[PDB]
Amino acid sequence: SYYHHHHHHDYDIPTTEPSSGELWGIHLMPPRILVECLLPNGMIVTLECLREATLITIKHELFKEARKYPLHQLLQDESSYIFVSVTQEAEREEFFDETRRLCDLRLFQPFLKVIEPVGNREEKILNREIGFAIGMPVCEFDMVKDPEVQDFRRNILNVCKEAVDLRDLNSPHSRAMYVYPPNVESSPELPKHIYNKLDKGQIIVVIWVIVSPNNDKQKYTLKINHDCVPEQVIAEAIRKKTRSMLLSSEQLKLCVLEYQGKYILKVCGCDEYFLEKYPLSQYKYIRSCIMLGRMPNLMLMAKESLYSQLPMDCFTMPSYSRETSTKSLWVINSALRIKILCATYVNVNIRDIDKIYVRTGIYHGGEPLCDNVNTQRVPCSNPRWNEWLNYDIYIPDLPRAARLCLSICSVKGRKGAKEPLAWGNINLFDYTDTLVSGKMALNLWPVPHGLEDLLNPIGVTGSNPNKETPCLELEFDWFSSVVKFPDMSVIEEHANWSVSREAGFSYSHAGLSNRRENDKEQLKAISTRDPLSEITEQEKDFLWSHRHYCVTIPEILPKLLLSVKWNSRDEVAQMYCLVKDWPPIKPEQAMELLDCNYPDPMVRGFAVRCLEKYLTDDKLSQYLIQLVQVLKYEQYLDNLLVRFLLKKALTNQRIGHFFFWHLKSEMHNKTVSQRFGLLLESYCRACGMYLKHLNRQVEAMEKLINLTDILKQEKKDETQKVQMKFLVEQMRRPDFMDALQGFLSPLNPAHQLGNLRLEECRIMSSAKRPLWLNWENPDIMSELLFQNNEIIFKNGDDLRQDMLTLQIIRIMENIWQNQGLDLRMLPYGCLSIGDCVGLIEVVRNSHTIMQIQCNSHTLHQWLKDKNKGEIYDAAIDLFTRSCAGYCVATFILGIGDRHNSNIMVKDDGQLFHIDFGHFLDHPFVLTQDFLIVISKGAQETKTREFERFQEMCYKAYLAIRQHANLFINLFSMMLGSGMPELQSFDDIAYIRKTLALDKTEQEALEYFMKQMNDARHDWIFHTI
Amino acid sequence: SLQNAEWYWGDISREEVNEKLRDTADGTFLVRDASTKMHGDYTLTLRKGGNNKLIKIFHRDGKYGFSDPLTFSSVVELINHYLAQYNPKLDVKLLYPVSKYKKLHEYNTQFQEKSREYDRLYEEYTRTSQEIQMKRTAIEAFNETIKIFEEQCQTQERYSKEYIEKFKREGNEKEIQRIMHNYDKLKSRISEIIDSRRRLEEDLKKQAAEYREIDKRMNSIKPDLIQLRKTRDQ
Repeated sequence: SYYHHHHHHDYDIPTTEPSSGELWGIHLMPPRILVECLLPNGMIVTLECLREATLITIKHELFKEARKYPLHQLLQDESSYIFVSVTQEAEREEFFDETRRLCDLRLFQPFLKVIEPVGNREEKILNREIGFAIGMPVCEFDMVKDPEVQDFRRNILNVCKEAVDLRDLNSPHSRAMYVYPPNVESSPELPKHIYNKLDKGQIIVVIWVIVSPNNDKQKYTLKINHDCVPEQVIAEAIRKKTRSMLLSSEQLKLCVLEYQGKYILKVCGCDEYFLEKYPLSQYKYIRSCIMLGRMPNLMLMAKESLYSQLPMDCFTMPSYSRETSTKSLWVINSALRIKILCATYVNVNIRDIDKIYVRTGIYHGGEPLCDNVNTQRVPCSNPRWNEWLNYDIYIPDLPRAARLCLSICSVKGRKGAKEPLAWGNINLFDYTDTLVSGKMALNLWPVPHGLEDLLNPIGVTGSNPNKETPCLELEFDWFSSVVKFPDMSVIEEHANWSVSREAGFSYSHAGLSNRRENDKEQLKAISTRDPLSEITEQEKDFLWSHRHYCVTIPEILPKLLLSVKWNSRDEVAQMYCLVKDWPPIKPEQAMELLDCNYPDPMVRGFAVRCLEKYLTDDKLSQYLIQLVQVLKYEQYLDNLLVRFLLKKALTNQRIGHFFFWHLKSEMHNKTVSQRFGLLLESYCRACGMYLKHLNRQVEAMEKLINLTDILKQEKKDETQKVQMKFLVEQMRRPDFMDALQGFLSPLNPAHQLGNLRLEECRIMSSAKRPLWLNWENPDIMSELLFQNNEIIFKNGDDLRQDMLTLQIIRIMENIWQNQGLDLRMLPYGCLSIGDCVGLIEVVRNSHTIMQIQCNSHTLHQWLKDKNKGEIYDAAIDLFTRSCAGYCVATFILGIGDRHNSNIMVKDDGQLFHIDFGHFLDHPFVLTQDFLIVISKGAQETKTREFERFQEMCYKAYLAIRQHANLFINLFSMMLGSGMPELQSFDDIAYIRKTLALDKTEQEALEYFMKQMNDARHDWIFHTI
Repeated sequence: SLQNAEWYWGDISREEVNEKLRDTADGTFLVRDASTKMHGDYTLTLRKGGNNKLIKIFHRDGKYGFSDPLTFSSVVELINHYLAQYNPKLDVKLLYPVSKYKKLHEYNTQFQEKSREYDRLYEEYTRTSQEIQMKRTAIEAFNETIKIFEEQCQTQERYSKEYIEKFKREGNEKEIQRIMHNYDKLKSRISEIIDSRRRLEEDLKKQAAEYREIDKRMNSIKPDLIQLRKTRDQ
């Protein structure tokens, strides 16, 4: 994190009492190349350039050496031209910035065309930056010809204008508030066990100031009540230099007032600023300093010297800014019936004719009708059916979100005597609320690994972008006219009416419709269940009955919603109306409503409001992975949730940064490449001069991807030493020195990376070749007061699972600390940037248990080294505390693979698991080693201390259990990313077991115990 | 027949019945052991409408049923009536039951090694797809390169056709012949680029074809995989 989670065990107050490659094919161009230059005089002069050559200097050389060829008077000075070539994204590119190195242009073949700036838009054409950042040239969009895409691009700027306006509104302060959000917890209240590190109620907080034209430091130590705004913290610093024997005190009291708001505090060592009236201890730095035995070190600094470096002013609307006859849907008489025509091909071997048919189904997550295959009749060759398929549903009863799912597929039964391919999904409704009709050709997707479920309605809706694929041609009914979903006006009418119909009560032979309710409505007991609980037919109906009573308990909504007969136009209209003015619910509850059980525009629209109002920028920054994950189930490009996210992300740069990486990391992923590509564009167009930093992180990550691509693969499977020879050489090269020095850490943009420590970066020893890089912190107040910077660039392991686990642990920890007491986890930094490409933060000063050996007791002796005598007691306080957290969490999340080279111990005494990857199911930990460190040395488990350890674990387990839901939902939202451990609710079931859930509280505490004082017991492998 | 029939599975939980009922006719059923227990509760899972419906069988004092007036008491007697009566939205009866049917070392080791190759074929499959798409996008870059050099010819006939005559008379020709050399390489150079693309084209068409084969075998392993998996647990 800040200080590398290194506790100073001493602070009882009293101090004074695709793929990369530069050039197609070749991973690395030779030290020198022949680049052919095609001149406007018409002549190819072939020019010999070193690869690092800048374009300014290639131009020079080209023009010098061109006047040695014919037609040379037929020239134009030199700087009139600007190179153009073809990049390996198959596009022609004007190379306006002529600092760009030859090795850096993503050229295809070494040639450059010389032309003239026709287009004359040096400015707008430098939205080549927008394409770079996104990775995908901006204008694969300009040539799309789908009205939804072109619409989105236009309509989404409303948000960009609005957001860019909000930023400048309140001129200079809001700009800084945006570029530098306050990094702040969401409750100002301090948990009592922190209060008791400042048992006075207050904290010592050094406040440095830079004085020399070449920096000179003054201290002023200062002491103040934890809960004191920075405004006031600046004051007490004034009243300390200013204090004087000539200065009376209303003389000082005034002029404090008068200078209090002309300064600004800043965390020393990184780019974090205290720009808001927040309780000093509410800032993560501060609370984190209390927590590690640390003296806050702030930097006083004049507001006006910060505001001078904030140049984002410009936002430009881009070049792409510039009624028939309808029947209201339910006028339509008689059932839906879709015509299946013919697939063009299919990859079956034909010497195996379990023949071929199209399975189909109308759906709303789970289907709203009996679903039906067409006759097997066709024996491939020319897969054709020509048949209409009859689905039993009135067209009037089609829900808004209703869509059709189909596949081509095969199964079995054929052994003995008893009784797949490619799937595709389609929105029965336009984004314009039209119900589709006519010719539809659908390119289908490949079946994803594992899922042999025959119909896959969780896969996206859309035709396959790749048209070299089996393609199923379709026909929907066409009525007299264009058929639209009815206006919201109309629906609310029908709702009203068919409840005024309801007061025709007459017992009847049914149970769903029935409406008082006695004391035995106590089925507020169901409101309390977790969202995977499973709701019985009896219960589903009980709910639709006492629906109008439900308003008095808002949080039933998810369950009531899963009880609506989503194929009843009556019931849905009535539901629509309840959702209309439903008391809003806690953000952690609304989120659920954005998974794929709740697809209905009205419902999801509601969640987005509950978020707009209640969810704080903190909590956003936290559950962001899910929110970005969950756009994938929005039916259309332009929806409420994007307009939300995107607005937030242009409004708070710290969100922005990750909003962007989380989207960029899946750009390789074709099912989602354009929705994300589209999203990413609007964001860069509107993000101000941050794009320039992002571009630098991208520039750098590519160099990194490429370098590792040679370290495995492109031979370089030489002696470890040889490989290192290459790395060292290659880093020294000037293209690389530029690319990889002085840019913001993707793990934390507040973390400036300066120049490399070349003699500290090395290739780790894994099959995949993980580059361990060290940068200087170029902050003035860096090395004392803070740190030097280590990250792992790892190219091969898919880091998403680790990412999510580390998210969940943070949250877990977050819960245990706010409940009071107090198990310290180490949610180290992890960020997925690409197709299995990622960055991991080095937690400096940790070693694997399986290093510490090179003793069964001497793990406890290693701990009594590093921690001397008195300090030593808190190392057991720490080790014991962290072991619990990971015992409890490791158990709940179900992590096997728990061997001593996966668990690390840090010098201060802290424990923390690393390298997760493998999820839930796909016993417990407790080796003697650990069990020896708890119970300071002894061998006798029945110890005074081990008893306490049990209370922590009991208290903790149950804390998570109370907070089941958040966790069930956090996992729930994940089901649409390529992650191969979370594809079904089936998969999530694991943690529903591990937290007992189905049993009582008292029962679950008993079961966990039935898990705790168990486990018991060469060490690299295991034997006898 | 009492606490131990065809459809009584008990020992299983929500996830297992979910997959056993997969794609079956309106009426496929079994009974289960419910979550919270008063010394015992039971759950019937009926097939209707394309979905699994959970129905709670109650106890209370010592008679069974679905709702308020609990009559049929012996667990089995309740299923023996069957669902028409209790609500009309469940009109279908209980058609399909479910029921049950390292010694078997040998008839599983095929599931090990045929699945060996399906986790090896999905690989060949994934890699080829990316790899093909690369070749597709490289071809795109080729034509585009080709279109530049071609346009360089245009930029040369014009510009040198009105000088293949001016230099012809200037008293000093001879320069015009060291110009043709450049045209000779230009047209020589384009031909190479055209071949380079061609060779890639007839590498894609044969890379593409290869992919169809990797698929063909996969769709033919797939169904044989499901049968062993099912000759195993049952």
